[PDB]
Amino acid sequence: ETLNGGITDMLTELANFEKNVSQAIHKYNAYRKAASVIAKYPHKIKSGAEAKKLPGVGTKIAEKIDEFLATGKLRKLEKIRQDDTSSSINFLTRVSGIGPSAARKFVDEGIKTLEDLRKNEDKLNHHQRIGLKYFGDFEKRIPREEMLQMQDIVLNEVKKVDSEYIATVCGSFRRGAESSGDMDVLLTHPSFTSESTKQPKLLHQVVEQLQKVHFITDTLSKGETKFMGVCQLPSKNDEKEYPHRRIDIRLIPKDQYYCGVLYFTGSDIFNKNMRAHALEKGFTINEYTIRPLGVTGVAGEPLPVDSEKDIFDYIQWKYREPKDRSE
DNA sequence: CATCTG
DNA sequence: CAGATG
Ligand code: NA
Ligand code: NA
Repeated sequence: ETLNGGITDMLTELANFEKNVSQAIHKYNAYRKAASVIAKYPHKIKSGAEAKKLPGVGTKIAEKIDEFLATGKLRKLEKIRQDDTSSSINFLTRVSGIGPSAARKFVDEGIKTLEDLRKNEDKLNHHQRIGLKYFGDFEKRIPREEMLQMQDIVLNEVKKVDSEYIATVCGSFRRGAESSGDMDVLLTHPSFTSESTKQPKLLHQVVEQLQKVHFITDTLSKGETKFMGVCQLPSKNDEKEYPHRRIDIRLIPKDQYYCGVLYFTGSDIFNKNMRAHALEKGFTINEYTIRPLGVTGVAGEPLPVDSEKDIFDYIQWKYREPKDRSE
């Protein structure tokens, strides 16, 4: 956690690069189990050889570890942090809509900057465009004080469209968090479930209302169950307009809301322990359901859940306020 | 995993 | 349809 930190960090720089710049998914994955294990390792790694002793740790990595321990640096790491091509890819990738793949294409075409991008707006797709247009707003965190106003609007409009909708704002926002990166709404309706064959309108109507009143400004991607967009809190009395914020809305069959809701609220850590505990308690849990574990190895059958309560209950646990869902 | 692009 | 992005 701090004993093999530099090592784990270097390995991470390395892994990322294989994957983003080179195409090296193997190598890339290589660096990763490595950091994973050295990370778990209980002592202070004093040499390559020592590491090498670990699984995932081979000779090449061992080698690297040596030089890093030998000197506060690594040449290769040093070489890469300079390299403009590598840098460009890390940068372009920052735009919503640009993954490594595209980052490579553009670079090879000479687009390496924001400006490059603007000049070449023709080569970018809709998502990518939006991403470019709101590069700044997109990188800005979302303070809870805004978050509450957003939630305030969303929930109100949903209610108006149908009294039966149930919306929830998951994420860190839900666990306390002073700021967040984006708005995540989980949505369901009684008239939508596991069996029930579809109901796209269910999601389209809300999206539409949100646009009606102007809260939603652009569409990144709109499916029949998942909407990805951009929204904005109406600028008050002109002098201070708000940043453009990322937002997602997803329809869920009512028969698996809370597991979803549970799940999305996190944290990853909370999940895990919760998950692991479930298991002890003779249970299974994933994003959509909780199932009674048979003994034959495994088994299933969705347990019936009416709230996040039913869940804990199941695994016989202490109902946790979202704030304390931390770890 | 769901959506988009080409 | 494969392949990309989130
Ligand atoms: Na990106
Ligand atoms: Na292939």
